[PDB]
Amino acid sequence: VVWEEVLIMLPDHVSIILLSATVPNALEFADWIGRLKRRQIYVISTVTRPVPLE
Amino acid sequence: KSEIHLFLQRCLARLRGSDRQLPQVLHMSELLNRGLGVHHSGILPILKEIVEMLF
Amino acid sequence: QWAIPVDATSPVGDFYRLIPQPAFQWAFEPDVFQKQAILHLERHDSVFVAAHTSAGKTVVAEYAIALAQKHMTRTIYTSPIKALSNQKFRDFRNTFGDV
Amino acid sequence: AGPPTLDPVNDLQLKDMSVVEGGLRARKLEELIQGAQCVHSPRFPAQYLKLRERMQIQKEMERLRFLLSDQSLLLLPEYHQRVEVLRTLGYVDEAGTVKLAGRVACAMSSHELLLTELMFDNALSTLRPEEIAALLSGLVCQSPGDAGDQLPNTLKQGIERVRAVAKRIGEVQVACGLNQTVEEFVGELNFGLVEVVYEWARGMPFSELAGLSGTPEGLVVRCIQRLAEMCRSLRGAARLVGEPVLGAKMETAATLLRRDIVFAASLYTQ
Amino acid sequence: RRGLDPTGTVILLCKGRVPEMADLHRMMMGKPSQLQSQFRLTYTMILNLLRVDALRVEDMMKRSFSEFPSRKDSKAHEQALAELTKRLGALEEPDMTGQLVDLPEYYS
Amino acid sequence: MAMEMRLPVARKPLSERLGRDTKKHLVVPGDTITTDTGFMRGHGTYMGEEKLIASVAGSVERVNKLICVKALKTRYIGEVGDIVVGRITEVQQKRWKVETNSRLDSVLLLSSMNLPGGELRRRSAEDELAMRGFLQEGDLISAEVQAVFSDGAVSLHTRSLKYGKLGQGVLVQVSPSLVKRQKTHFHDLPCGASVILGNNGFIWIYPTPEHKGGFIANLEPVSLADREVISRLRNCIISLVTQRMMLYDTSILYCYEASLPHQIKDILKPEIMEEIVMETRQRLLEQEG
Repeated sequence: VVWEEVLIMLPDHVSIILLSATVPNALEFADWIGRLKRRQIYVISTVTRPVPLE
Repeated sequence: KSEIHLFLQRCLARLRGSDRQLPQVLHMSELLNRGLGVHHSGILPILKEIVEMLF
Repeated sequence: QWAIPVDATSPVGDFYRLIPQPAFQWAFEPDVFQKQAILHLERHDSVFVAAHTSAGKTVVAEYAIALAQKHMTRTIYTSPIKALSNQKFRDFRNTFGDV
Repeated sequence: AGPPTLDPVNDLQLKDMSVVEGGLRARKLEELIQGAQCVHSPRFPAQYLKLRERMQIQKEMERLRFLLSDQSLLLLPEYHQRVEVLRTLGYVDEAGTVKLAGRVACAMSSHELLLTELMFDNALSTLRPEEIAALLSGLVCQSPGDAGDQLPNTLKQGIERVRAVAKRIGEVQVACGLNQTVEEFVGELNFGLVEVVYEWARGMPFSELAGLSGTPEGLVVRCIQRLAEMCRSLRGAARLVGEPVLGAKMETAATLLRRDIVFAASLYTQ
Repeated sequence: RRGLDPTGTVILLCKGRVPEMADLHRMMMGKPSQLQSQFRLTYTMILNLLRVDALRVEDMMKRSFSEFPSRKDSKAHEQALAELTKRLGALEEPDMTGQLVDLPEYYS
Repeated sequence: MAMEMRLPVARKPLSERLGRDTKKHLVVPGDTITTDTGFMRGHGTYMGEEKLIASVAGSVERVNKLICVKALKTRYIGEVGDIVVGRITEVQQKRWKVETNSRLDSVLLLSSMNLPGGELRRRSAEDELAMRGFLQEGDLISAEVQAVFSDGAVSLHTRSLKYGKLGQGVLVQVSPSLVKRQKTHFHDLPCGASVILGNNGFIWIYPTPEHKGGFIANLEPVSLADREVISRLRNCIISLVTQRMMLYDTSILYCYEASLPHQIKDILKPEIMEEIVMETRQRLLEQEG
């Protein structure tokens, strides 16, 4: 609840840059953020993590 | 071990003598001498950041 | 729509042809996604990142941090754990400025 | 007209009150329909269809208004039940107006309910600073609780004059629409770090403090810096009320708590 | 690190009994949990929003993420409401007089 | 024009016109209030030798351990999250000084102000030169108290959209004890004007802002039909405030409607106020009761 209260109460003059770690349903979380604020967001994701580990 | 004893010498010796010799700090710096370290939120913060400094 | 997933290869065709003036240089080479985010961040855009390596995502974070002192503004870094909260402070203390 | 249908009540032995009542209602409705008038007239089906269509239209618009309505919220009944508990206690009076007792709780940090009633109900404000600095530790000590029988005779009394307030807020908590038990409300309060913080505030060296106390000395300093914030916040309440008898012993506790090991923090502070 | 090691290893150490592999595969090989919401109410939120008056607790309730799967299509909801209300006026009143007096009761 | 010059009339005491008996507890300084085992002193009282002694005239009000005396004439005392109205009396290097009928002056910090531009561009020392230019001496603002200092001083902030420098209108100052506590001190009365009920006793009356911070001047003539409404509300507010009346939305609305039959110029007489206040009193009696 801590993150949500800040995100709703946070004003519209700040450009947030969220940095998660491969969250599956990130294509609508930023949709909700981009709809709560009159602002446009972009989503970037990658594959093939380096330094492979077993 | 000389590097450990000099970094710890400039780290720990910045406070009063009564606080300088306590069971937690001697019992952790002793195991640090051998190259070990225990890290959890139940230890002093000044002793907390010493371990990650050495790591 | 408010949500645009940029393709992993489509947007980037060049990186140094645009942004004629320099930026926060890195000793190593920047990856495609770091330059992809840097291109958008210059336009004061909102960026979401989903990757695996930890410090790889921090490149755009310190890009924004270095960009603030050229704008005289302030930035807030949130770390929901005590060990990581001070490591970034230590990393950026000797690196530059005041944190 | 239909083969003999099995009785929902007697044949299958479904002795449910709703089933029997619905069956009796169904038979009564069939009997009343047999004496209907509109079936006979010239255009019963067409106007019946028109009425049906109008009823579906009516149902759809009212369903859409309910969808775009405030009553659709999930926890709104819980919010009302959390407001009535804040109104039975004299904090809010009527429809969004806050009393004086409801403004003291706003300017606090934690446990507003249990701490403001302690502020009003005089059970701590007539004690010395080095003692009241110990009872307030039971809120934020965050440790298992086992007291000591060697403590002063007033402490074995000083602990239940706040547990009575716990057994005074729990009753209004449970019977207001909330689903939080009265007993588990009192389970939050524990007094593990009650004696150690006493000699700690009294001015006893830490070397034997750690030795005698049965807990690692990593959470003691954090409990201390949690206690000092609420003691720093009670001054604003004593000033708001205008009762410097407690606002003086809180200042004495605040100056009696600040040591130098607490502020050590990190290496490259300055 | 970003290439600053040859490889890396994550050893699992079981010391008491076999680890019931059917959940090992459930944890190791499996997509992360969906980003749910745990919005909840406390006395602190209400007390803080009561003294100052610029928002409301209902506004924070509706603008949260737990209500997103319902209010994501609100504008279409009142648009459909308006269209359906407009369609009400196009229906002539069904006859309720004569021997069709029992028509609404018959419908019920 | 006749220049009426009347003669003083003796006042009728005891408020015999209606007749009521108080059930409260009244004290005067020096009186010994209840002296039971354990009690806490409030504002208006002090302690001597095992005695709670009242120190100001008023009525005792207790909420379950607390003996205090509420005086009937005081100055404004600041509280967190309180709507106030004030005037700039000093412009300093890094602050303003605002007078709000308090025991001291109130400080409006430069750090808390919606500067011209109304967005995120920059904040540095270049603004400090022109800060003393727009919020000059003798201007009106409407802000909200931020925090309480250590000597009874109040710091007030303007971090919203409804707060900031005010424009045209009239100001009426009354005692800060006739305003009823509520949750909406901003009003848009359906008469042709608006009002701000400052908790410090400052009442600001201005016309409705047509459609839809001091950025707009709007120093153009105001229509005739708006002044008569402002003058009517000014006189009605004076009338209710004079005898006893506590000010809020319904009392002013009730009195405004009752003032239509006769002219705005002729309501200054001792009796026309009485015949209007009593009518509003009975309308409140037949509505609430």
